[PDB]
Amino acid sequence: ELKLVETGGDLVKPGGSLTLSCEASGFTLRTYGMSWVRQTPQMRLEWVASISYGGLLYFSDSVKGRFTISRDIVRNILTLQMSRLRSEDTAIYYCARGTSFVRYFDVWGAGTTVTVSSAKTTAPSVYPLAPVCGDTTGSSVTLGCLVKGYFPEPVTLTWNSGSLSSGVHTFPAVLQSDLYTLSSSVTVTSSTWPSQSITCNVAHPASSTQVDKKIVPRAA
Amino acid sequence: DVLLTQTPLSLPVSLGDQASISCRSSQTIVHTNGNTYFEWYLQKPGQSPHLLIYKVSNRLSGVPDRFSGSGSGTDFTLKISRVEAEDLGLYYCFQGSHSPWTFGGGTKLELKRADAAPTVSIFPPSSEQLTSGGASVVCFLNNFYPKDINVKWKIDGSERQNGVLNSWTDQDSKDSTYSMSSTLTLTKDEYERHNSYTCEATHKTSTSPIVKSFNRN
Repeated sequence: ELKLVETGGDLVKPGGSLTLSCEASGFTLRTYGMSWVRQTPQMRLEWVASISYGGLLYFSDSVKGRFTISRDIVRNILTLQMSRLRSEDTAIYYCARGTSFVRYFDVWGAGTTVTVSSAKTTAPSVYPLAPVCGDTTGSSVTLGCLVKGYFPEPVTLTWNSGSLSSGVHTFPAVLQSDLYTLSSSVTVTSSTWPSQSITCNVAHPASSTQVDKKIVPRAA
Repeated sequence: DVLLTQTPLSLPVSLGDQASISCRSSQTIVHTNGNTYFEWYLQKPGQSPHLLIYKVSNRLSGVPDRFSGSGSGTDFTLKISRVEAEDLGLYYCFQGSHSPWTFGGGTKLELKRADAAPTVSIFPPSSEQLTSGGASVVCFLNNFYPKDINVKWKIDGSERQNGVLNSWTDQDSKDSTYSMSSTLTLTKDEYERHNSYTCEATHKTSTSPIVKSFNRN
């Protein structure tokens, strides 16, 4: 299997630097062409920089002179040295392989998030949301989880550590004066819960936050 | 810079139908070496983009039959025969002919399915949050169609517009519906000052306001 994995995304202050790396697997780098493509928070794709099988360098205009790309055909690692970061640089960064003189991006990684901002790193509060009273006396029940007041992206959320994945809606975070808030609902049969356990699992790496909240039946 | 104008910005289609997506370029886009490096990419919700067509019309192996690439000059078309639900997402064109390389702005392909009503549920602030002086009431409006939906919060009958956070999932490829989240946050002290809390929605599947509520009792 062809595979590319990006690491090193982080939150960086304006004017600062960051290295991104990408490991190739299932193939060798020498031959193919290799690049970083990015997607902005407005969902625009922008090619960032490329390097050909021959070590030729290609840059986009906005990044020529700040960023540098490089590869290690021994270890099979593509690098991107970012300098003088601007807010416009905020994006998820994807590394991708091309087949020289054929195809620009035939293999894409999962991406690594980069945030360029003076907002400070804030850990989320995680709240467990049990039904009222009516949303609880029927074929099905719906539970939620509120994740409030974090920065930056991303967070991870699962239920029952990922074993519970059907019936789930996890909502894209929204940003508010420098804090993100996000939510998730999960809907299971009335004979699932509370008879078994349902737990919200939240991870926010930038704050080293790993936390779990169990849905407990409400009502005083 | 070669610009790439995608047309349509949003493409609603019922399942079974065919979808065409167009991309026009501001200038010719033949590489000196004679190739036309024009590509089509698709990004599914939650996933990375992936290649569909390269060099104008070569489908990437792995890619389903029903996707074809065509055109020349400055006019290019991606066609979808027999739209499925797993085809939903963002479609992008790209040219690698003239530096600096460029992407089109994208076209959101949306499924067109039968109307379906939201399932609404509402949540009082949790004990932990009250403890901290905060009060967030939550409302999910789940699995509905179409996307357009209106939600208002009422406190003790009277509407409340401030401190409301809204958020929508991407279209579910599994049932082609949308879901929504709506959060009203206040202070503890403010929350305790009133008794009734309602999540009020208008959507086309009801002639009536869809209402969920509770009392801090």
